[PDB]
Amino acid sequence: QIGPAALKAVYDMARKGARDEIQTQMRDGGLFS
Amino acid sequence: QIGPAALKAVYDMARKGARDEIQTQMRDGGLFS
Amino acid sequence: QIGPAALKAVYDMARKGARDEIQTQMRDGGLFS
Amino acid sequence: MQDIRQETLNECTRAEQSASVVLWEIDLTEVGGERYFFCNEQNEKGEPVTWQGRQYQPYPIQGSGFELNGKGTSTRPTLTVSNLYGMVTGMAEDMQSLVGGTVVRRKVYARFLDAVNFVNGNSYADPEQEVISRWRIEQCSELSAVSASFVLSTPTETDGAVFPGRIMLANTCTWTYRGDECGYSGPAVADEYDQPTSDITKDKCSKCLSGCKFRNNVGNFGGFLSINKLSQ
Amino acid sequence: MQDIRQETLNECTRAEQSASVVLWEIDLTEVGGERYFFCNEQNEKGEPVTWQGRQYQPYPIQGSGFELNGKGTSTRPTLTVSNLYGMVTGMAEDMQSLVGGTVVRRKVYARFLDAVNFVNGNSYADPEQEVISRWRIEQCSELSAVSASFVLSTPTETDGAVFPGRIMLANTCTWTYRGDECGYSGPAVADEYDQPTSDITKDKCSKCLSGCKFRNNVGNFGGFLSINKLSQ
Amino acid sequence: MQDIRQETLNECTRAEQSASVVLWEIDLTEVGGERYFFCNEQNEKGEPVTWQGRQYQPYPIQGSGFELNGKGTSTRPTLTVSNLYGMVTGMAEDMQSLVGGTVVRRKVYARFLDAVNFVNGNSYADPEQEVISRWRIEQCSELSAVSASFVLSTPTETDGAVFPGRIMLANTCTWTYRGDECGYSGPAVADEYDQPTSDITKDKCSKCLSGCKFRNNVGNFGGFLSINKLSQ
Amino acid sequence: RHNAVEVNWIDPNNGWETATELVEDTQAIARYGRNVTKMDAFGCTSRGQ
Amino acid sequence: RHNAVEVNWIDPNNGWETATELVEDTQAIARYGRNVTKMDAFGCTSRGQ
Amino acid sequence: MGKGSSKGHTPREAKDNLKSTQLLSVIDAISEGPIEGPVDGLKSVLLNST
Amino acid sequence: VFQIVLGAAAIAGSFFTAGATLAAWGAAIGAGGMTGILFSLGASMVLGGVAQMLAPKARTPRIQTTDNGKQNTYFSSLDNMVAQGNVLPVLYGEMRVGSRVVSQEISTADEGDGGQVVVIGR
Amino acid sequence: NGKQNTYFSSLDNMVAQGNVLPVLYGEMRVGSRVVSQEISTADEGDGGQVVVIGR
Amino acid sequence: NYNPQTRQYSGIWDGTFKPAYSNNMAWCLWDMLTHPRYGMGKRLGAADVDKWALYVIGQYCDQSVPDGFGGTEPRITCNAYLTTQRKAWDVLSDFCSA
Ligand code: SF4
Ligand code: SF4
Ligand code: SF4
Repeated sequence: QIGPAALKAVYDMARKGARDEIQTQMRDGGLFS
Repeated sequence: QIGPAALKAVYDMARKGARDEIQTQMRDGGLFS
Repeated sequence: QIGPAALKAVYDMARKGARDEIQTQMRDGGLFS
Repeated sequence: MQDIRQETLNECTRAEQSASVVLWEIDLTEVGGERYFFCNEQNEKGEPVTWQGRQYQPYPIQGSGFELNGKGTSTRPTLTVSNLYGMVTGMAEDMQSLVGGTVVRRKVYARFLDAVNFVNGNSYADPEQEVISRWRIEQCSELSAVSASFVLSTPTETDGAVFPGRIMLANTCTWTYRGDECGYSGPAVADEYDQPTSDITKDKCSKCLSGCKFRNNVGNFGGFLSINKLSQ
Repeated sequence: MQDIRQETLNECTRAEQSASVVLWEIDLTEVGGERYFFCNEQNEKGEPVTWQGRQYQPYPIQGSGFELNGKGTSTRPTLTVSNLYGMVTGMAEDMQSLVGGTVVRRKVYARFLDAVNFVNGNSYADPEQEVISRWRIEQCSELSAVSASFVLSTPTETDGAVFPGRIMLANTCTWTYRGDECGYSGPAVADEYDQPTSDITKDKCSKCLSGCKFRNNVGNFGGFLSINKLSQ
Repeated sequence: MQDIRQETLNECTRAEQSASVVLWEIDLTEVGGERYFFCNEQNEKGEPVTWQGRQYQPYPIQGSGFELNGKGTSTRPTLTVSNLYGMVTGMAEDMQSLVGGTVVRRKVYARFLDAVNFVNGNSYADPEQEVISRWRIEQCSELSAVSASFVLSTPTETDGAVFPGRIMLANTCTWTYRGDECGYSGPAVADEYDQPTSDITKDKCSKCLSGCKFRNNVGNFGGFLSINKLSQ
Repeated sequence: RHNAVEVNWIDPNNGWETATELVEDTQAIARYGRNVTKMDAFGCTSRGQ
Repeated sequence: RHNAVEVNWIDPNNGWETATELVEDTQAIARYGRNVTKMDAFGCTSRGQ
Repeated sequence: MGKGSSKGHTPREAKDNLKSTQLLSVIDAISEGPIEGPVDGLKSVLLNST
Repeated sequence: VFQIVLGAAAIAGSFFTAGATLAAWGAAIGAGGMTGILFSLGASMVLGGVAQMLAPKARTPRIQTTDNGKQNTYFSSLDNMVAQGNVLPVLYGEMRVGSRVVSQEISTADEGDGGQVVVIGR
Repeated sequence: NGKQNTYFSSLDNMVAQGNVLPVLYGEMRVGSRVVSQEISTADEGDGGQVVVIGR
Repeated sequence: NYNPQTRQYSGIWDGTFKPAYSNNMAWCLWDMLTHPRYGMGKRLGAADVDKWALYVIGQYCDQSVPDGFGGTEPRITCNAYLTTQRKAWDVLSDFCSA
């Protein structure tokens, strides 16, 4: 795995994780993020 | 590193990082996320 | 890629992505995170 | 401590245990469909798995996110199934994307399965040995030419609900037509546009005062015909 | 559907198509600068690319994040350029980090480029074939010894704006000096410290009532000289 | 600019420098414990490192997250230590998980360490060369059969504090018993249940008005014995 | 998939005050349970709007 | 690890208004500094509760 | 004095010299569904604060 | 071949990820049956306090400066509130309550109470 | 209506139950937290000996 | 088998609810969860909420504890007046926190 192409993929997956986690924290109990 | 198993692990680490950061931002200065 | 060194790098990339995302969601439409 | 039999706890503590199969059931009766029984595996004779006398057809299906937790969001499982040959697609265009259906999940040790599934028979078969869970379908998250994914939710899920619910209104009825609170049982009178009809399939209340008067039900009107002037 | 010609539509549907070049233009005229034209590539003769009679100089430049969406945040593209030899640096120290400039991006199929760019000439050269987009520079995000990065934004971007904007004040004028609402056109009278001056370059209203009186403009005063006592 | 000596500044700028050792001290005196001195390394003679005449025992320990920043959250460092042989465990069950302890870090160039640590001696030893930092323990984040982790924090950390703090109450005293504001110094009278006692170890105020009356301290009562009726 | 809505408009007839208008789809309430929302009709001053 | 709590209940004796009851643990206030919270006892109308 | 219905009716003082009497007729809305009712009776109807 | 299960030191510094060294897991990448990155919920679940893991910690209404210093709750009301688009309410045992005024009409009363005998003035 | 409030002033007499007392830092014209309020009948006379009820 | 006036249970319950006025906060929560008219009874419904858990909870909440004024008092009680429409999660969390 080359560093250049892997780091951007990791960053984009992390941003998608932030999407999903904020949206799921706006649910009932959660934290409202 | 196979792509299938690596992407799920990276996504779960991203979700954990989002949890940790959102909870960190609810501190004094922070951003209240 | 060794697991030890890679997991921390992934975690830190995830934290940085969460920072960028929380900051970009406080923009006009966004969701205010 | 789940109400699970002693044989299951005997099998759980063994060093070398039998395979733990999971059988899924999709129940769309309450939404207008049938009950489908699925298992990810066949049996040793290449046939759908027979459990408690019911045949669970072979079909690729597996779930994740199953947990029991109270602190935080209500747990939302996820069920992934195969959409090859357009089966789920057919149900999605038919049963409003299966939304509102009931997913029942059974965990059963293969040791306790019916003797039919095995060539030599199962002297240890015990159809009472199972662990059951129920969930609802909240959203068909993905549906492609390859597979389908469903988000499950606990049947309680107090997400969009509010309390108290009944709302004060003027010139509108909050009761359900011909419901217990409405209390109406008369013949067809008019539709939702207050047009006089004698057809039972076109008989709905307009929810306005005139609609109530058409049925002589004004005493049961759900609105409050004074509050419009006190709020000025 | 974008206002794009039929030749581009014909070229888009072909199996084997020519290269799609992107030409960038930086316009700092509205902020006090010139217009620069860039392309990531030269042409076959080793010269800056000639499009519609204009020479776009060779320089490493590439954009990303270009999309058309309505739901959510207004899209913020990004433009990465080379800062070897300190060119962008020179602009940043000169043009307030290029903030407020206009970035124009053109997509052109190489088949439609001017015949100058090719050794054998271009029979299909058609200077009307292009797809144009405009953006503004919001922040020079990075500027190192190697490269520079700019954040782009749509020209609307209602981020820091409020509505309504005009504010009720006492002892201060919200009008723009010598503007249409202010309506002043007289000679130089005083500076922002109410000191009498006859110099046109040192003539600015103090925005207080005395500054307005200096110009006999109290009828056009932007403030309200009664509201300070009613708010007590 | 930190109050650090000129020898350390001379050593920092050298191309080839000595090792920079970090010595840790855990002070639990203010929570009821002793002081433990730790270093991740031994010296060349296989003995605990002698610095300024104090022996820092060998033990695996290292910290991270140390920074000096003002914008944002107050920095929370972390300290990871070895929990083999159940040492930290023994302290955690003893000293309320070390919560409230003081962690002192010292950065020292090995060039300035005492001559004891070296076989040939250190003619350059200078016990005044050190960089000190203090932190508090906030939570023992992890404690397993292998290691332990602690979340340090700055001693200020205005996280759960409020201002102003004193609260107006009726039928309750907000003063500290026998404190300066309470000003009481009499003999044992009663316990927190207003039961008369002559025992000094069972003498605590009930914080109610009757408890104050038991000690003839009603002048110093921290409550306000009129506000209950004005709030109706 | 909401089935009941409470729209807040301003009546110019009774008095220039906020009136709530309830819109329901009883056919869909028999299908997706009953999901209710509140909306503020921005320029509405007429019951029909 | 909070050591002081202010509970908001409703007194039915003085008048049906909100009264604040302060609960402290002076032993713990000598250990973990002093951490205070505010709580709303949902059904409480009695000082003891 | 009942469950599900009540009448109250403390009497009005007889007038001295003619005159009209203004009347204040109100209807309140409390709770939902069947309720137990007043704690005591007419002693649990505080007109202003009495 | 193992369960890794990231703890709290591994996520806080690349310290004990190299402790277990994850050599077998890393060289084996993983498998379908066994899942990595378990991320034990020790510290995260207890951030708000232990008492939050046992009770949901009911909230309190937003403080309004308009009330001088009066404290309001979410389970009482001594005021006659407007009764349009406002939900009726719910009362659970005892309590002294306000109301949602359905009607209010000031008019002229009519002489007499019941029976037959009526005297206008005496 | 349109009155703007700050976090460092108060000109009203607020309720003094569960409210924290306050804090004032130099000068300023202040409201208060009413601790007591009692309307009663005053007693004739101010001091000394001589008192006249009415004249 | 529960008499709300004396707050005393007779014996085994076997279900079979009864329409009586009680201050037992557990059954106030039960009514909040499973009432079709105004509560959460249309969604959810009965057989989804553990009634025996609420039974034991109510028995626990009915125990006698020192009053603080020399008497005795039930452990936990109702007397809420919910007037503002909050989310069902909010009301459920308040009931499960009391
Ligand atoms: S208006 Fe009358 S008839 Fe129509 S639904 Fe309401 S109560 Fe029933
Ligand atoms: S104060 Fe008078 S002269 Fe000055 S800007 Fe305003 S309107 Fe113009
Ligand atoms: S009530 Fe009186 S004796 Fe007790 S702590 Fe307060 S001031 Fe001291």
